Amino acid sequence: SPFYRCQNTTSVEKGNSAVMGGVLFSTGLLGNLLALGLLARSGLSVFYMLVCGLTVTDLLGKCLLSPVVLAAYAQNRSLRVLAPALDNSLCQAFAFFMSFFGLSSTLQLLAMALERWLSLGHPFFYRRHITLRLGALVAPVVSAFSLAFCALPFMGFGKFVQYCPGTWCFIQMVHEEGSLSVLGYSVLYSSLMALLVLATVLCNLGAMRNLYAMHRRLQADLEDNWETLNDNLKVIEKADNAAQVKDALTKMRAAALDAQKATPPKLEDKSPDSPEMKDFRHGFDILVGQIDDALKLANEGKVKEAQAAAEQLKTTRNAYIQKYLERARSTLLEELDALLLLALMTVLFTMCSLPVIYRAYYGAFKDVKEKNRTSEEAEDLRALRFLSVISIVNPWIFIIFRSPVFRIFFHKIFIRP
Amino acid sequence: EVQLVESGGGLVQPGGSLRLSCAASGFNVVDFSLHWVRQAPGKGLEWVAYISSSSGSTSYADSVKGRFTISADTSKNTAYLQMNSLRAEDTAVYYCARWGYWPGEPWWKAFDYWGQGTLVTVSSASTKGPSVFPLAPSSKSTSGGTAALGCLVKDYFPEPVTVSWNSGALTSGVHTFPAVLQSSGLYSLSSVVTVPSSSLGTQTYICNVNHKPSNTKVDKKVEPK
Amino acid sequence: QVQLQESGGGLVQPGGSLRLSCAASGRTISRYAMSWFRQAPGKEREFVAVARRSGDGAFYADSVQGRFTVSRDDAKNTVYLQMNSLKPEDTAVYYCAIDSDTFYSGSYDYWGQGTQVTVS
Amino acid sequence: DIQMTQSPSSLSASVGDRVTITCRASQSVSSAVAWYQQKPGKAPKLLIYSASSLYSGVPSRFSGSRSGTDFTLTISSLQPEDFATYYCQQYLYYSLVTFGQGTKVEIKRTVAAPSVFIFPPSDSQLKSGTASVVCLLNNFYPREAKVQWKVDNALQSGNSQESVTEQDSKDSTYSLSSTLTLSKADYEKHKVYACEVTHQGLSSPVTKSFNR
Ligand SMILES: Cc1cc(OC[C@@H]2CN(C)c3ccccc3O2)cc(C)c1C(=O)Nc1ccc(Cl)c(C2(C(=O)O)CC2)c1
Ligand SMILES: *[C@@H]1O[C@H](CO)[C@@H](O)[C@H](O)[C@H]1NC(C)=O
Repeated sequence: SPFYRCQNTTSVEKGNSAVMGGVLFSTGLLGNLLALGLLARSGLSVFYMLVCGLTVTDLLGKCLLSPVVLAAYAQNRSLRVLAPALDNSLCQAFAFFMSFFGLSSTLQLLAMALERWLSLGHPFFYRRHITLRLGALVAPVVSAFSLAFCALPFMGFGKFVQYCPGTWCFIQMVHEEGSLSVLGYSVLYSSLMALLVLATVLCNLGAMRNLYAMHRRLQADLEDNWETLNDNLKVIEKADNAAQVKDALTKMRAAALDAQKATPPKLEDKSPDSPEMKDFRHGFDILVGQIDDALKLANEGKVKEAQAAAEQLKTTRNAYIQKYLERARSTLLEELDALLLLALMTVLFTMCSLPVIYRAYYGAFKDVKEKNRTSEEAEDLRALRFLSVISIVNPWIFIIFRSPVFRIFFHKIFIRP
Repeated sequence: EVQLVESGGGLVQPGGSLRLSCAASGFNVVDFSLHWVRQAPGKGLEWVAYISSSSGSTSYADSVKGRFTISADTSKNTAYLQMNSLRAEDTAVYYCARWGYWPGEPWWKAFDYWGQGTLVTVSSASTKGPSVFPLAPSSKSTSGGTAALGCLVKDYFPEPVTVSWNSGALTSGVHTFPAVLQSSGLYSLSSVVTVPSSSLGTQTYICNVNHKPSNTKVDKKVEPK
Repeated sequence: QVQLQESGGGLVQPGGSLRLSCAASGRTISRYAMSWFRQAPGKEREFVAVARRSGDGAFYADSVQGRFTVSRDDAKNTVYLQMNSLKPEDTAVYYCAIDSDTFYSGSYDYWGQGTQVTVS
Repeated sequence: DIQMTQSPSSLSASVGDRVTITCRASQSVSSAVAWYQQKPGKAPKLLIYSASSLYSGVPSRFSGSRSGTDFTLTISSLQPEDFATYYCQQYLYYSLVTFGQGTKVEIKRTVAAPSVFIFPPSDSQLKSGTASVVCLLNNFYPREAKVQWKVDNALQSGNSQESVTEQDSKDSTYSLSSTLTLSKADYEKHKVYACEVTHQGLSSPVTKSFNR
């Protein structure tokens, strides 16, 4: 009484769903091709080289595996009888390539998340020895490692079995009456997948906390002191008598000194001797000198030059210390966009792979007894279907994240919260 | 080689006038702002006035403004504070200090150099001689083998007054208390000492008081009663 | 007005430690000062230790500085006299007093009852 | 008018203690705060000049910190030459300079109870037309001691001038003198005078009286 009825089945009878496979493969192909057109041509970081590698790996997965399932389902035959020149080799190759692509894609996503976390958190280590060579030599290394790793059943540590209705093939997990060389590969594969997913989630969380720290540091010093300066200039320009002028000027002077103590998000690695900080400090010094001469002229002696001095101060403020503020804000928004793209990709990958791990651990050593006929094959097919359908959704995320009007509305949406 | 030396402080009647001069050394007064500070006897510090000669800028404290004036002579390298309506609250020690100009570190260090100060006292009183009285111990009630003995000096002006015991022989267990300004405008002081009760009644004790401005020297003998 | 309690006073061997607790049943000890006082059968009361307001410090006598210690608890507003390395001349009746002046002028008005400390 | 509040006022410590003094500003002066040290009969000296910066020549055991318009001066291990008075200053403009009130540090020792003496007026002073009675408190610690003067019941309306010496160099104790001076005729109204001295190291107040 073998667990799988359809292990030796040589024919297929089902509900003509080959056209559905055709339309899904067509949608995936057009999504991949439009995504590879859009940014890689019009738009043109180390993030985007990794994204490009991910898209091309996914495209080569779709162009290779969906044709075989569609052809077997269309010729009205099982996967052992679809091609007469090779009966078992088709099943072995199908399962081998499915597992290999599934592992390599997850390794690439983990590398993406780890690189972004390191870049956002620790800038000195990131700048020291991470460049476009690293972002260009990720996919060959991880793909070679996964292709070397997924060859154990061809060596003697696992088994590939055809799943009912005979149109799919995958590693066997529900074991014999009892064995030691069939538990090993299944649990090792699922353990690796779980560890990769956990590491990816942790890296995402760390990067988010570092970006929050950056936002708070920007929002305190420069931005609140700028608001104070604007309010003090307004209250000077709308005032009568020379009593409150001294108090407003002193509040403005204190705010200017505190703001001069601040640090922009960029050109912060080298605080001294940087021209981008030196002219910042020079502009604040000029503003403080103007405040000092206004105080001397209109406060030690009574005269109404304070309004003209305030107008001159506003004119020299609105000239060449707005560029730093605007550059800082723009940098923060582009960082937030990169993190959102990572978050969506991570959510998809973590969701659509846990059924496989759960099924592998459920069929192994957690079985006093299992109802076997109508309750395990229909459950086994779903995990394979989800692991396959990861491929369709991947490039459409990038298309929507770089759409003409859709991404514009999206960016207008998520900035507010 | 940087110093600040003041002069011109002394005793003046209330409503009088006095000119205090601060003479900077080792640096140019044109390139530095300078300020006046004062401290009352047994109190804290207080800012008074400010001049910057390069910009021609001048400011005063709330009480000083309208009564005192400040000027600067660059060739003479000297700042002047002219004091015109002096009251009893002006009795203090006066200091002249410097401050640098923005921008740079010179502005950030506030008062890196002061002067030694000059004492200004305002009082309408003349020189007087002190009077001396004894404080006799009683051997009947000085139990425990210790007795106390001293003398009182009263009604002198101005400061100071020197008190000695046995022409400087008694220097152990002797306490002299600081002078106290009386309501009459003069001062009082006391001196005490402790002796073993066995030696009381066998040795005489002398306290000597000296006042320089009035040229007075008094010796008083204290005996048990 | 106040009601003071002294906890402790059992028979203890020479050289052994002991702890006395002075507890005011309510009111406030936050802004006051607490004092401990000896009394021998044949002598008069002597100063032992005082605890002032928090952050200022505590003071001891000249025959007390090495051994005894005073601790304060504002949660239950009690004070603790922990004594170590006792000798048979330390036996006496101990009393606890409250200083009523916030300017640290000695003015003790409440005394309690005290406890007997005996050393064999 | 920006104000500065300094805490505490009197501090008692020992050599090797860790000392902390706090100054607080009414508004934000950024980091424009200075600290000064003064000894009796001398001009003030600068220690810290930007709430965290050490002036040249000052030893490194002096530290200063700023947090939210709260400024702290710290001495890690006190030394015998640090017994002086300390001030905090804010400086914002040339006309905006404000000082603190000061904090004096002294030496800690064990409690001693005062010895009380009283002296009647001399016969020669009675000829002049005044009578002065002096009460002496000797060799007590801590400094907080109280003297109550009375003739028959709580005569404290009469003027009684008190003077306190500095801390003694030998045993670090204190002496205090209280003088009560009246006219000659007012000296002849009654016959008994008394002092009542109270101190923290004393079970009951000490009274010393004399009769005419
Ligand atoms: C086989 C297949 C493979 C594939 O990706 C190739 C590789 C391998 N993997 C798993 C992978 C993982 C991650 C990244 C890249 C990857 O690249 C993609 C698709 C869409 C399909 C597919 O055809 N799936 C399918 C989905 C739903 C249905 Cl209903 C059906 C039908 C049925 O009867 O089951 C109707 C035919 C088929
Ligand atoms: C499939 O064929 C193999 C080889 O003969 C046999 O061991 C196995 O039991 C068969 N399984 C089924 C379900 O018929």
